[PDB]
Amino acid sequence: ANVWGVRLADSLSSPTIETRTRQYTLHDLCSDLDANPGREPWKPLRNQRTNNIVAVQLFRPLQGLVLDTQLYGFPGAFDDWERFMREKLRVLKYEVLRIYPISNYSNEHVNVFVANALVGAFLSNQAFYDLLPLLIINDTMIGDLLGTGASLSQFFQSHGDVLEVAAGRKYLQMENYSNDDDDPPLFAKDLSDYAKAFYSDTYEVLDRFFWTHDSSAGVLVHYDKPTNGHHYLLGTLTQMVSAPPYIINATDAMLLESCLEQFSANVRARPAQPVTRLDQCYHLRWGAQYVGEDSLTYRLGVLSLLATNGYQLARPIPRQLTNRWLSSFVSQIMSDGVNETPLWPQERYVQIAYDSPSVVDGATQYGYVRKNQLRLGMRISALQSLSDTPSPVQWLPQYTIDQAAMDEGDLMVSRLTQLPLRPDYGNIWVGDALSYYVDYNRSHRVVLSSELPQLPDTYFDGDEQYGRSLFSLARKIGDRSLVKDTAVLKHAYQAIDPNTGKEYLRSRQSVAYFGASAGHSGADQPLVIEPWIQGKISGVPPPSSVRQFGYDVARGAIVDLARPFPSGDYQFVYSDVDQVVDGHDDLSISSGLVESLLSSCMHATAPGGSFVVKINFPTRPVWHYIEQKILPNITSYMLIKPFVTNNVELFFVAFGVHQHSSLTWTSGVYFFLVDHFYRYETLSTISRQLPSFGYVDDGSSVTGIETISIENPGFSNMTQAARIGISGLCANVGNARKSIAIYESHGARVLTITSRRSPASARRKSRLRYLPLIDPRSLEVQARTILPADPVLFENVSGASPHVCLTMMYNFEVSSAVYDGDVVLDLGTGPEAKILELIPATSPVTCVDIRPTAQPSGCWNVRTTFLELDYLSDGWITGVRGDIVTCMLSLGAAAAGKSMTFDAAFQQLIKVLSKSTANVVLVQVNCPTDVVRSIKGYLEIDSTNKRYRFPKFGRDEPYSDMDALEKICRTAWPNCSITWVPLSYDLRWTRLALLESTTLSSASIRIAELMYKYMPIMRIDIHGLPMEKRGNFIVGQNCSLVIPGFNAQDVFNCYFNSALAFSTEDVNAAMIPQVSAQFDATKGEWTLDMVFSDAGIYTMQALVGSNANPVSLGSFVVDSPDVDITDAWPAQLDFTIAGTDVDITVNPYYRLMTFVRIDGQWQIANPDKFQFFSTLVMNVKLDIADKYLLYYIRDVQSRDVGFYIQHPLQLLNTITLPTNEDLFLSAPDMREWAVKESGNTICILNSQGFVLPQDWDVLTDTISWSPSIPTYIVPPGDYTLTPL
Repeated sequence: ANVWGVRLADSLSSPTIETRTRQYTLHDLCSDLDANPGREPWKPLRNQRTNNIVAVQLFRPLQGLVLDTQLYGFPGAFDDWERFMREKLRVLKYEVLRIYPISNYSNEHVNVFVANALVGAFLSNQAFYDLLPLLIINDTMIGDLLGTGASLSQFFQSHGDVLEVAAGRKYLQMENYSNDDDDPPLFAKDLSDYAKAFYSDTYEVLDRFFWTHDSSAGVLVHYDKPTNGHHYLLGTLTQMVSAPPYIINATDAMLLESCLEQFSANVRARPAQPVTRLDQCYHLRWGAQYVGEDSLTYRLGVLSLLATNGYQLARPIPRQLTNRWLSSFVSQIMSDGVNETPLWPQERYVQIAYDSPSVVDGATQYGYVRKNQLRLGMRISALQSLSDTPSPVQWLPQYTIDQAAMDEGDLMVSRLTQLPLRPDYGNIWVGDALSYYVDYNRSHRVVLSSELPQLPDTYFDGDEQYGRSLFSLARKIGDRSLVKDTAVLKHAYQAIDPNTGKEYLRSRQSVAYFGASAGHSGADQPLVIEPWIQGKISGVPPPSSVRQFGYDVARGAIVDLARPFPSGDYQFVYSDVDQVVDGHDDLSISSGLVESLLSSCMHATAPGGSFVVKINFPTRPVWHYIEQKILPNITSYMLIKPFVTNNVELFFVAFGVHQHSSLTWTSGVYFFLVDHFYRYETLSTISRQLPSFGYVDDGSSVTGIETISIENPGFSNMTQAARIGISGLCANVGNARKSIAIYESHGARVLTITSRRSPASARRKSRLRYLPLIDPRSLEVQARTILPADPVLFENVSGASPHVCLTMMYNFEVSSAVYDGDVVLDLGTGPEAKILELIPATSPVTCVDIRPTAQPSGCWNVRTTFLELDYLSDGWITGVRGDIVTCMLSLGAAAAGKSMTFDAAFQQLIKVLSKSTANVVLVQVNCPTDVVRSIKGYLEIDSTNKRYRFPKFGRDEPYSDMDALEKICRTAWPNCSITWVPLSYDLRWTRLALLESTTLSSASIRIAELMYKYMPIMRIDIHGLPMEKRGNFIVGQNCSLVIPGFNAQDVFNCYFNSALAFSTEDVNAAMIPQVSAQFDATKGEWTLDMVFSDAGIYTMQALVGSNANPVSLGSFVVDSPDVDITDAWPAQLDFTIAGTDVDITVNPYYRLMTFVRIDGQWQIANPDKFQFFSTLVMNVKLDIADKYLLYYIRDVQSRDVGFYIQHPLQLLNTITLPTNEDLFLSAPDMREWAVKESGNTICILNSQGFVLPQDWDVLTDTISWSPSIPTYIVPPGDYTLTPL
């Protein structure tokens, strides 16, 4: 590089080829006078932005035109100008031919100066007939001109050979030109008069002529070619300040254009391509006493010398610099700085570098000197296309050993900070919401109103409410209410009465919708209602009637449900009333009002009816009241909490209303409620850490965008200030991705780096002992432009891959496993080693992997250990001392690398463990604790080869049996205790993603959790007590445990499924269905034998003594029930309404239902079509579409459906059919289908305008899963359905 305000590339292009000179001939003169249309010389010039001609490009000749343009009077229209010019040329051509016969001299030489002067006279319509003999060049244009003495001194004047005048204009300004920025500058080429320069045969005699000749005008010339011989340019009084805002002398303007042309030549330099002139730069021969170094002219001369050396500007160069671009370039040159090029001008001779690439020095014969000692140490390079970029992109950053004061970095940041401004918040969460639905279970042990937990007081805290509102703003989803009603309605349509053996819901029963709300939206009714009316809701049977209530809804009765009112009796009641409560203290009064609401629902409902009420507020008193007066009234009940945002609101469903019931709370329901409270507490805590939505970011947030702008930075040596700012930005990012954009405004290009700071990144920054420095060679390498951008809080909406999510789960688990005063070892450590940032500085940690790391450890406040040895390498452990070791996300990779079986890899690992000394050891393990179950689209698991192959990550890693590993571990350490790690049931790792501003998706998280069940992390401690196990950890399988040497005084509490299962102190209320643990009088052994209602992880803990301090033994999981099922299909089918019955035998734990897969969406088939009954037989009526329809039976005993069992009814799809028998006919799909009878099409069903055949019968209610799809009755025959 940067000299003054201009930074240039050290790599330069210097061409060695120049085009050969050609003499002019009489035939050339004739051809030019002819001005052939095929190649008319004149070129129109258009403003670049407009593309509209505003000027004329000027070639040869017409270079003798020096008069005022007003005298010329050129036609405004370009085409009209051409026509007039062509007429003039034709007439002039006849005249020239008459004066000299073409035959006499076809290619004879003529005076170019004379030709140009004649052009001027003809244009001004002056007589050149006198000069016509002078036109022919006899011998020397100089000699012939010296002889001539005729004409005005003004028309043309030569002092001997020397003659000073203006050559023809390079460009002609047209009328359209407005001196616009988009308009190209003509650099005074358009001026009719720009300057007069003296042409002469010999430079030395010319100088003698100029010995006292005025040089205030000054002389700078391109000595490479004498257009008509050596010409001495002299600066005139006239100067141009037309360019905003600089004022420019004619000399400076000419030099600038020539210099820009030379730089352009260097940019497109081609090795075999010839140049117009090796010397394309004017050099000042005279006027040196009038020339100063600070002047633009002097810097321009240095630049001209650089162009001669081939120097290339660091800033990207357009093929044509814009007038605005030229002005900006001038502004940067105007920036004053030390000139990086060492060239200093000498009028003694033109100076040539010894090593310069171009051959101009060899070409030069006079006035040019190359210094042999003069050598420039710069490489030669020319770049390819360098177009601009709209948005910033990440730049790879590498740190350096140099250290600096933090204060200097802060000051540098303040100099370059972009703070502060408001970015768009974006959405923390998007997509569908999670809704939790429970219903009465007789098997479930009854729970008391007292057992249920009270709602937290914080729920009504105003700050908490503002935080929930902030989540609602950060949560992106469709109207929560409409989707919730549809889901609840579908579940209600799934209700079946057990004693009846038929579904509780009867379609077309009287319907009640409480407080339907039109809203200020202008919908005029509940959104859910419109689709139900249109039959647009899947799984909804057609309603005989729909009752609407509510002041807001125009359709609904306009009323407030605050007090009792007259209303109709409806079999189904749905409570959607807007709720207004006087106060949270009034919530007790509000609970009484809700009791009144329930009583009103009862009065509205028909006998044996049912009703639905959202649990807007859950209170222990509320449950107590419902229990005291309402549990008998309704035969059945269900609760669903649809959660889009964190809140304690619930939905209550009442079944068999007006039918006496013993409905009461159950242990499972209570645990579900506890789960809801814990989950809400976690969501609320995360919301309490939430940043302001679309607030003005001043950089205060620990997690906040970090971006700064650098303009015209010079990296040739140590900028330091730029380096300090970059180092500070890197410290703020803490390894965050940063996008950089360089854009030019206010005359200068500016590069802005954009990133986001984080609390974890902040922890890394705090863990830096000293302020580090970085190398900018890559930045100096950077030579590109990026357009400016507007800040938004969320970088992107992509979210995290299931593999990324699982890595996060593992990272969160490790941090929870992070504890005080612990030496650490990490297996499979990456170059980034993000775990080190997570780990606190006080305790030492070890990073080990086959691949070398990419991070720098000098800045760390505390010593950090990284080993460059294969993560599976051996013998280093024997040298190393061991306290704690981790093997995360590397165990499968280790097996793949060594090609070992998982059991074999584990034994090699046991040998390493023999090398290892860690008291506590955690290793990520591919352990199929659960029965192998594949997740479609992510991973493929092989039973034959025990390995997990993930198509999503395209890798295969083996898995091994847990029992053998456990036995090996006990052998390795007798006291070793290994606990199954429960990542699931926790969203805190998801909260870590939120700390990373990363949105989370339930499906990917669930897939990761399933993989973790088959790929758990093994937590092992050398110090432990082995426990007696001969029992079967399977559902309905008793487990036999003994705890010898213990005492009755000791009380043991064991937790399972995230719940304390039992405590030896109080088995009377103990949750486990059968709990037997007794201290042995003879040995103190506590024999634990239990009956397990539910399989799953049971916490292992050792408790001794009255005080009891909890220490956890290795956890275990009870095996879940078999997915095996038996289906009996009869060979002969009944196509009558009675239908065929298929026996189903399945594990008792699993209950399965079948939903048609419709358009890629599972849609339960028509409830009427299939009647579930006993083996188990669901009675489904055979339909013609069934042959064209694919069905599967899936386990439905849980909210997750079919995970254990999803068997397609292929037999039903392929059933053979009999012509004599009649089978119900429904459309396979809504699209047109052709009915064919014995190869004769009966009709087209789903065809536009179709009228059912009178002989044809229509089932009053279709058997099709879709009610719109039609079931028909037809005579015996051969039938086929084809879609159209």
